[PDB]
Amino acid sequence: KLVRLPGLIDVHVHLREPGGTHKEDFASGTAAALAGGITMVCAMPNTRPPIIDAPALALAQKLAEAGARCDFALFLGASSENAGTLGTVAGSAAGLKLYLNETFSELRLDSVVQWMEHFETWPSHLPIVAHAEQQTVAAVLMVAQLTQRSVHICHVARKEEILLIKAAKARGLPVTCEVAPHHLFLSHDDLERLGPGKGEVRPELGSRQDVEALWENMAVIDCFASDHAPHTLEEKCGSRPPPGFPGLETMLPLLLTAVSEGRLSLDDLLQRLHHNPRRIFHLPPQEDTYVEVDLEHEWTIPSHMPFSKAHWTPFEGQKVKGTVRRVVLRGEVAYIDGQVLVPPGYGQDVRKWPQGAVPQLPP
Amino acid sequence: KLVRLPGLIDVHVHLREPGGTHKEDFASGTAAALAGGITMVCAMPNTRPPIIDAPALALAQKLAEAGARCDFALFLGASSENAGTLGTVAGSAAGLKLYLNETFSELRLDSVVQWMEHFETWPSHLPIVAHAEQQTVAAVLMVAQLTQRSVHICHVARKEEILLIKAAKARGLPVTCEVAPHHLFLSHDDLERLGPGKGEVRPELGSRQDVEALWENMAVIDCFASDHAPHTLEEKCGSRPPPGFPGLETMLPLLLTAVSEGRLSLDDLLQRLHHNPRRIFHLPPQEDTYVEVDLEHEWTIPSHMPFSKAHWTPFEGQKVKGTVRRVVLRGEVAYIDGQVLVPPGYGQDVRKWPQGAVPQLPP
Ligand SMILES: O=C(O)c1[nH]c(=O)[nH]c(=O)c1F
Ligand SMILES: O=C(O)c1[nH]c(=O)[nH]c(=O)c1F
Ligand SMILES: [Zn+2]
Ligand SMILES: [Zn+2]
Ligand SMILES: [Zn+2]
Ligand SMILES: [Zn+2]
Ligand SMILES: [Zn+2]
Ligand SMILES: [Zn+2]
Repeated sequence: KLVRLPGLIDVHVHLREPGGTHKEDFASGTAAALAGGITMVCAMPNTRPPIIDAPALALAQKLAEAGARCDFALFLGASSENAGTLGTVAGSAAGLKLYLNETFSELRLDSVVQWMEHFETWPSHLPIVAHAEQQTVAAVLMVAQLTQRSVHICHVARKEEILLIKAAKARGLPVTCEVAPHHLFLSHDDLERLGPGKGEVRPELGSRQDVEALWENMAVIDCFASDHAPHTLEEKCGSRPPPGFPGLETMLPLLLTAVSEGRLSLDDLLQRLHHNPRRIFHLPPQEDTYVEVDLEHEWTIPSHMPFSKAHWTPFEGQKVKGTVRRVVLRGEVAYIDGQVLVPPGYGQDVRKWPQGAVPQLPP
Repeated sequence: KLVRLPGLIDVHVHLREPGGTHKEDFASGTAAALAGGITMVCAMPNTRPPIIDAPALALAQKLAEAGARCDFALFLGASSENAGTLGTVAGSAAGLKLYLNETFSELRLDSVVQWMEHFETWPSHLPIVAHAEQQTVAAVLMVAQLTQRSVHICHVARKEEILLIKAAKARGLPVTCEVAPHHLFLSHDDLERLGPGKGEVRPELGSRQDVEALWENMAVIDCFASDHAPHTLEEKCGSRPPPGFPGLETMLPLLLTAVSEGRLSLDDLLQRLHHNPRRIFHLPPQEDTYVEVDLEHEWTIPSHMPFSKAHWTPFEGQKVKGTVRRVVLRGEVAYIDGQVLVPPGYGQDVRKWPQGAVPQLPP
């Protein structure tokens, strides 16, 4: 017996196009998404060129429309020059992304005052998400309060961070957050196996106590999102390993295994991969869209999953229970048992759908 | 004609006793204070051993009572073990000091949750001050709001920081701050002259734009405080230079020069070296205490000032106008024209005076 799930949403993926297409592109990354039971993705802006102005967004929209196999929305990225310049295109994006820790020069913000300027100028009804680690979580929460609006914290990875967010929620502050599978299923204990290159990710892998704390505070976690961050094995194993793990094809099987073990319920999972992403990012429903999974099938994660161009996975060797058998997207069979059956270009920009615009008060 | 000033207060000094007495001790540091027109100092807890428990505070109190030539209060320091343990001695301290950036292991806090624990456990009516740079200012402000209390930010050194504090004040948040003379009178432009060892300080010297921003936002600055942080020249010029400048003997002459140039008023100076320190730290008046200064005398800062054991100064070569001529402390001549005339042990712990206890609601 298969279980029918709604179309799942991953609000944090790096699809590398334009400019890093040896690592992934829209066509390969969305194939990976479909194989992982994901029917809608939100793509991050740290491409080359980065999506930090209207022309770069226009290019990205066309590349995505031509290459995506599932539906999508594209983030804009905050820079040190673009506050106050994104108003005309803001509503067409998934949201605004702030890189508040390590990143490349084009997306670096040198001062908290620049964070404030973005919070003040970005339209108040549209999402803002932040890469914010450790004390940076508290700092960006302060900026959000000074500017009287909400913020969403990406990939919470530490006991310190989830407890801070928990305290903020207890005070009624408008903050939401997401957690990535590697911060729930890997830890320092895995670094010996992974090695120093493969093991590089930001936020870094946590201690057993960090992992435990995330599970214990599941009530505080609004969304799961992969932070799919593909790089090739050559890059990961080289002299300057870039941070990041591929994760679209492994996320749902890992979480289904946890459901099967009673670590969280099926509903807990669907709140975090469907309902909460929809409501935080104002993402529209997908008509005639669903995922069929087999919860009984036991398998071992191989050295690489079929679709991502990363061609490696840090979860190699983990035993899982649960598999995606079929995906239907807008009334077409998109995936069955290892075969993707919708072409590049089948996917659409959900922000262009009437039901995908974020509601706002008139001027 | 001399101008009579009230007894000035420096709320941020490192007097190095116990454990670093080759750099300074209570007797030498308070001699330096008196020579700088300061009659009351608040001493930081990063001594060896650090002042992080009741026994260390008891030792420090006796060393200060025996060695101090001016009056004083002693900070307690926050550690990763002492939250919830300082209640019985808290009221006897100047306040609680949090080192939120670089420091030695005993005072290191590894998580924002530890900051929260201190804000929750330290008595709500007593001062908390923080070494908090750049985004750490925003982070500690968030913790203060979550716990519904005030915080004082030490040595604000950057445009970024003073503008964040300005924004917080505009929102009615209970935050105050201090600025050190080196962040008003030195900048990157001075690093060539100082060299990489002498130039080491935390917070680091700022750009011309940082310095300009502090002056332009003088209204945001509640206090001046030296961050007197003495180290010997051997240490500063060695292979592992410790951060810090001596500053007690140079602070007032630098600021008097600025007053003479119309950069701030005499009142602006006295708010920041007398009234605001009193009211933020609940420090008592000193009876029969005053400082006489000569505002006309032009001199050049030498390679070392007479009293601090640091025996060097980063202000060497600067031209100043204004000199301390006489200090009277509690009815005794304490300093005249280069001679200290009160012995070690003349100074008293102001928190033991009836008028020096911080008022609180009964239990
Ligand atoms: O794009 C990436 O590879 C990347 N990888 C990471 O591990 N963290 C990031 O914040 C990121 F932007
Ligand atoms: O004690 C010191 O020397 C010291 N020196 C600095 O330059 N900054 C500090 O925060 C500090 F504690
Ligand atoms: Zn990130
Ligand atoms: Zn995210
Ligand atoms: Zn990411
Ligand atoms: Zn400091
Ligand atoms: Zn201070
Ligand atoms: Zn200090």
